[PDB]
Amino acid sequence: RGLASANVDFAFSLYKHLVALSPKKNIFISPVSISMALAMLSLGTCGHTRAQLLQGLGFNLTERSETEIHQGFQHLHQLFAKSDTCLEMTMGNALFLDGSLELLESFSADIKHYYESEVLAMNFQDWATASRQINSYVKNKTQGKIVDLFSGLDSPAILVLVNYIFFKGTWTQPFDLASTREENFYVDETTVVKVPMMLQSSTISYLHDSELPCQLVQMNYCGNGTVFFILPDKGKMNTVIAALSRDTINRWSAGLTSSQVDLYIPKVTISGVYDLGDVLEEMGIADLFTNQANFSRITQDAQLKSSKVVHKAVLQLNEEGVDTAGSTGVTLNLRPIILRFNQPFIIMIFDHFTWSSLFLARVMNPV
Repeated sequence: RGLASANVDFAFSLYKHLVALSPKKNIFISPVSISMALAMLSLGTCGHTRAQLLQGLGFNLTERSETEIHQGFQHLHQLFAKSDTCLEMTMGNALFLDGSLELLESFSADIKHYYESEVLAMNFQDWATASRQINSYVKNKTQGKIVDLFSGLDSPAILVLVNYIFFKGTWTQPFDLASTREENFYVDETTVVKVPMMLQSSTISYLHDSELPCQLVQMNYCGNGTVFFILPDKGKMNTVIAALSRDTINRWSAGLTSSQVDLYIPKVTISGVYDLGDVLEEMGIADLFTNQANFSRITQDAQLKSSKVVHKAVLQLNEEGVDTAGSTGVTLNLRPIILRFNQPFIIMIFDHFTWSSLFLARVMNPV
């Protein structure tokens, strides 16, 4: 139990669902961004809408109160803000509000207290300008990495909630630039591509999993960052992914041991863009999109529903470290061992202190 375990449960569930929907595509998401955005959103919900949303995010409202959930995300946000200076990290929230709406004071107080959310004015009557405005805001917070989060063709919103996350970290064990070389990467049975393959021969935290058919290594970045690189055995990608759980992570952490490893990992430049409505509904999070949605804690002068939940994430991974960003938007409307990663593999980016799932990747093609 606890926030950390719940957020991991949600992260892996979302990941599994997205992988199932796009069997041949790279997957890249920021679970913590999505969880934080929807948790903040839940502050405005009531009744069944609220109960369903919080359950979907992995929380049990018997056993834990809503206040405790929001306190959890507050401390999480606060710790990301106070990252070690060797890690450049940004993580925050914003609410864009049309002039026609007035937030109930309790809701405005809550989003400011728990999520430190900015509250910015927009003119939804001009969706072109408003969507450009929100996009610019997110682009700036992610230092240019997340662009065009919204389009002028999206259904106009009178309220938009945004979470952004960005960081640039350096490996505690970087790869030698001079040792990078082109190698074959086997996407599938009929597809082989040329990729820049990084190499280092080091004392690496390694595990050949005895319960799942996979090998993995843990690579740290400064500022308490940990990255799991997981290589499923041939033909076992789906088996490993389907099995991912909080218990799996605990087992890996306990089983990882220092070993001499010739570690080949390719440079990774990937991205993910998602309209999360359909997959969230598969996961039981649906009522908030319907004409029966209850957002009465935002306002009682109007009945709102969510129209769209969008998510974008980008990863740049190279010899020196990891540069990554993500953003989630919610719109509302009136109702030695040789280990070579030359086949599809999994990347998990965690904050070690909180065990927050910052990013998850399924890499089908690292180029």
